[PDB]
Amino acid sequence: APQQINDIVHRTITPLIEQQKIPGMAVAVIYQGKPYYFTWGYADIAKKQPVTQQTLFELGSVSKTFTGVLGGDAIARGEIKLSDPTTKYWPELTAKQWNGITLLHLATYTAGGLPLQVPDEVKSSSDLLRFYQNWQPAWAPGTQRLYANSSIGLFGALAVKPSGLSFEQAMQTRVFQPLKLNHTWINVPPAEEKNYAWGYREGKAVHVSPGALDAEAYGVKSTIEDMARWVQSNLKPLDINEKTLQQGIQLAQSRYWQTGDMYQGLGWEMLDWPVNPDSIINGSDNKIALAARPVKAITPPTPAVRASWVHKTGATGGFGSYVAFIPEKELGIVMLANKNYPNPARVDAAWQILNALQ
Ligand SMILES: O=C(O)c1ccc2c(c1)C(=O)N([C@H](Cc1ccc(O)cc1)C(=O)O)C2=O
Repeated sequence: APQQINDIVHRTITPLIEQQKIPGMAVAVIYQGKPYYFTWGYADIAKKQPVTQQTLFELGSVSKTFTGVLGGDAIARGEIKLSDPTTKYWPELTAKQWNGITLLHLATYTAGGLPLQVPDEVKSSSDLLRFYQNWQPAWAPGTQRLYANSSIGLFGALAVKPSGLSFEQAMQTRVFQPLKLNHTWINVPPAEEKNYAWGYREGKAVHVSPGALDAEAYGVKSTIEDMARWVQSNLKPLDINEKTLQQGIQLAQSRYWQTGDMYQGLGWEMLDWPVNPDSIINGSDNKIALAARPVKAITPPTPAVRASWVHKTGATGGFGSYVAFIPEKELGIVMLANKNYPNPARVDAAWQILNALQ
């Protein structure tokens, strides 16, 4: 890499790994459109397998960026509308609290207090229906944001219904394949297990467990190469030759709601660039990120703003990830680690690197 990128990356990441006791890490910097890769430590401690550019990490809720783009792509295809009632795609959802709850509300965590987690009890299609039927909103639709797997998870499941495809097939054929993300998976195949890092929680090797709406909310695994390519695609959607996918990416970066200095997209979250690093850093802390916050509707939504800091944190029990990019500067970063360490440490390291190269 250019020495500038090398030095800022290593001088920022080395201390982070030490301070947080991170077993393995991969970083990609996208600088003037081109990716540069960095890796440290172990994908598998016990088997002494190092982190490489081919190592798969659990993205956790960074998966919501894929779900949001896939939803965008369905909109562009004319298959769904964000203004559609939820019941349009799930007529069995007859409980009266659902009146006025649209696909927009589901995608943007504004349905009125859907929970962070789908309960472990919920397994079957009939279990899921019962869960949403029984759910009682704390707030009217479109008044408060409460970050929720159960909200965008349901969005993803419904958004693919008109296509006739499973969520996984839709994602593979409409997002992964066109973008040549050939080492990105909802379900890791046996042939790729050699590359699948272990997550580490309290020193034990762990992988994410199956759960209702897992694929939609937190279930994507990917390499640093594919995630750099994901960032590139979201940095420059006009280079994408598939019309609906290009359009879907733009819709995922539109600003639907504002709370404080942040704007809600589909999966992605955005702030105006230049950002106050204390906003993104402190703002990334859970329970500001996971707290109930009133939202201002952006009527109509602002199309993707180039001068934005666009980002998403994500975790699983054993993994911590972060992606951030600034379209205007052709600049971005992906940080993948096999330990779930605090969001603020991720965003601080990310800002230190991008601010230096900016
Ligand atoms: O191991 C798992 O099963 C697992 C699954 C999904 C998530 C996490 C862990 C996880 O930590 N997040 C956070 C959100 C979250 C934070 C705290 C918490 O207790 C649950 C979820 C995120 O990525 O946004 C998740 O969304």
